[PDB]
Amino acid sequence: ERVNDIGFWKSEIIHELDEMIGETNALTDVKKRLERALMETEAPLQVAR
Amino acid sequence: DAYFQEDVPMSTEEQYRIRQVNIYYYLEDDSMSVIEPVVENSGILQGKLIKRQRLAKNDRGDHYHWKDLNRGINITIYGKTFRVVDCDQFTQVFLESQGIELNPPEKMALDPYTELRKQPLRKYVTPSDFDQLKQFLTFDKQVLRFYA
Amino acid sequence: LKVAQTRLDERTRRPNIELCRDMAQLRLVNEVHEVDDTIQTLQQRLRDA
Amino acid sequence: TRLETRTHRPNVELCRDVAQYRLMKEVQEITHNVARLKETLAQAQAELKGLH
Amino acid sequence: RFNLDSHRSTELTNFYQMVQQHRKYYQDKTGTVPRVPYFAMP
Amino acid sequence: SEQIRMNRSAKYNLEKDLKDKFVALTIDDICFSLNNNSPNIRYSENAVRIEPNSVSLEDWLDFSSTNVEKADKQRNNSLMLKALVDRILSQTANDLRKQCDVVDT
Amino acid sequence: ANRASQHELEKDLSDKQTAYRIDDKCHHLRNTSDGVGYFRGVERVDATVSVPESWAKFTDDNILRSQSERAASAKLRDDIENLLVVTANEMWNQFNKV
Amino acid sequence: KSQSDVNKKLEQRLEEVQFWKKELDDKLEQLVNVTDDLLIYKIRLEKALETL
Repeated sequence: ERVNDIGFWKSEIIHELDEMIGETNALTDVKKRLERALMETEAPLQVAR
Repeated sequence: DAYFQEDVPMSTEEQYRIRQVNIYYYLEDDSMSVIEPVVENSGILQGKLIKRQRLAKNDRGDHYHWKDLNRGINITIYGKTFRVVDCDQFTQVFLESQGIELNPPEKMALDPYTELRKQPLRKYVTPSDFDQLKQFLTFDKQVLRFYA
Repeated sequence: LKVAQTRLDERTRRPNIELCRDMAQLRLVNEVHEVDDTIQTLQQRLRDA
Repeated sequence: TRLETRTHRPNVELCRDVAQYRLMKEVQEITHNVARLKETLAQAQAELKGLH
Repeated sequence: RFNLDSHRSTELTNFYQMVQQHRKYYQDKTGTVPRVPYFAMP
Repeated sequence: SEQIRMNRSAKYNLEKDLKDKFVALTIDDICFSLNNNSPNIRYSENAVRIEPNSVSLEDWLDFSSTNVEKADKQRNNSLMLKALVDRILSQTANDLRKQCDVVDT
Repeated sequence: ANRASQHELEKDLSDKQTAYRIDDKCHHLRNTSDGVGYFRGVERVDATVSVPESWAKFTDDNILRSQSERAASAKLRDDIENLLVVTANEMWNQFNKV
Repeated sequence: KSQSDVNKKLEQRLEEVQFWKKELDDKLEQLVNVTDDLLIYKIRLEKALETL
């Protein structure tokens, strides 16, 4: 019974780590696109100036 | 490791001897030898006691073999009964490999002659620095008052 | 007696941060103490015999 | 890391099997893919210079 | 059988036959049979 | 006593096999537990080289089957020695009983 | 913050595998299994630092912390997205006006 | 795909070694049981030789 409980909590923490990894990758991609757009918004300022 | 005890008639105060012995057993020929290591101030001729030979365990003519050797067992060779008390580290891993549990180890008895010949230690343990000078320098002007 | 002792020892070698009591550690303690106490019953019966 | 920890095995259990050769194939495959990516990167840099 | 130790099996059956020979020797009556040399104390 | 010694030697060989099989289990479980993103994953200096001490799968299988074969052989020999010893005891008991009865008569 | 939470989760994961391995191997033993020896008074020595309730509470607190952090990550991602679309619309409209 | 194939080969290796460990454990069980019966018979021989 003891080893069954330990295996159950191992399964739970594995699933938790997996979804955390996916969320971190998604926000990293969103941050990369945000920085790309921030670098791209310089041109209308230059053509106006 | 081994030793064997001899009575001594004419000795002044000691009543027995203990002679430390290392017993070797050569595997390639099943030949056994007995050597006593040298002690400094013992007057006995010390060194090889038994030449490398095949020693007979029986009056029929059977020789010693490595299965009969263990700890804590008397071994009789040429009218002398050696008491094996300890084994080498290479022997200890060898006998369990062949299928023999070695006996639990014991201690080697000491020769009373050489134990009395040990010189005393020239040493002394230093005294503590808590004197009438040290007490006066730390507990001055401190008294305890008790009503009674 | 020997198997209970070696199981209890190698499971009290458990990690650093997570050493956990349960219903089974007390079971092992009770078993070892019980066998150690009840070998004396057989030794006393041997003396009587 | 897998090769390093499979090296630390007992004397008789050092067994050359399907997994070991698969690891040795995977390492060379990864190195070849990295080299292909590097040469494509160099071509992209030169073409950026042409666009400029 | 494939899993036979022939040397040890021959040793054990020769020991049994020699035991029976020693038994016949110590249950002899006329003294005709010989003595087995192995079953002797040194 | 000699047969007991041989059985103990076979037991020692089996124990020596098990104590390395467990280390194999631990190493292979560490191997299978790895993933892409875990702490303490590092390059090895001068990797992808096969050690000279490596053996083959056929030799490993032969070693395991040989050890099992030897242990089963020793078990069978000890069993038929047990039967032999039982018969020796029966012989001696019956012989002594018959002799005592004859002497009393 | 996500990297710190991932590090804590991975450490708890590794401790979980070590505990599972010790528990399973000590369970697998029988009477004649190897490694047996004399006792050094290990019966009275108890060095347990946790109870099952505290252990489950520790693991559940880690799980709930990671879940709340995931929710914060999702709302931050949505805020970045709507910021981006709003700014693009503003730029396009002002360029047309000029 | 290479990572998945490596994992499958490692799983097969683990299964093989587990099976052989189980067989060796069963053989050890039978051998030690026969050994204890041999010591029982040796003690019976000792008591017979003593009472003779």
